Parts: sequence; C-alpha cells; structure tokens
Amino acid sequence: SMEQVAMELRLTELTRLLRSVLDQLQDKDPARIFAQPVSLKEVPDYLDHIKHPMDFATMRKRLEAQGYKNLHEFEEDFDLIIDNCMKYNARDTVFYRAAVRLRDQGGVVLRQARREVDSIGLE
Repeated sequence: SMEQVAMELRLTELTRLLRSVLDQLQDKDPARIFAQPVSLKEVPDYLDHIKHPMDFATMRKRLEAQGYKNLHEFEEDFDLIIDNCMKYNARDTVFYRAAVRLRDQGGVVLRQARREVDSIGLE
C-alpha cells in the first residue's frame, strides 16, 4: 500500500538526515573527547555523578539499529553528551570548553536538521 511506501520513505530519509548530522558532529571532535564511553579505569568516580552516560559510538549504534523514532530523540542523546560533560568537568577545563564548542556548533546543525524535517515532511 501507499501508506507502507510513505512510512518506509520517511524512515529511510530520517535515517539519511540523522547519519549526516552525526557525521558533521563527529567531524568537529578530532580529539575524540565524545567518541566513546568514558574509561572507568581512568575516571573511577564517573558513575558516582553521571547517571546516564552517552557518547557518539552509542548514538551511531542506536541510529543504525533503527532506534531513533524522530529527530527529538536524537537531540536528547546529543544534549546528554553535552550536559554530562559540563556537569562532570569544571568550567575552566579543556573538556568543558569542548562541550560548549560542540553545543554551539551542534545547535546550528540540529536547527538546520529541523528545517529539513519540516521541508521534507518527515514527522
């Protein structure tokens, strides 16, 4: 049916958009600060303060497994990455400043992705 065709087209187009967003976000982090989960050997107290850890590898795994229903769910995981980094690290640190940089750049990319969801009619 055409309802199935439209649903499958919205799924594949949202996936294409989210993959482009995630690639642009990762390209802005060549130091790989947000690429992978934090090592508990290097940071033993991380889970004493961060209850819901998040990183770009976890997001990519969720994206490619069809785990994001809409752009808002993807935005929530990106905000978790930024917020956890700003909560764990003191403000006068290279890691907190990297989160502020990615929050600036990421906000612009995500608002452009919202304009594309609206233009395409994805949600």
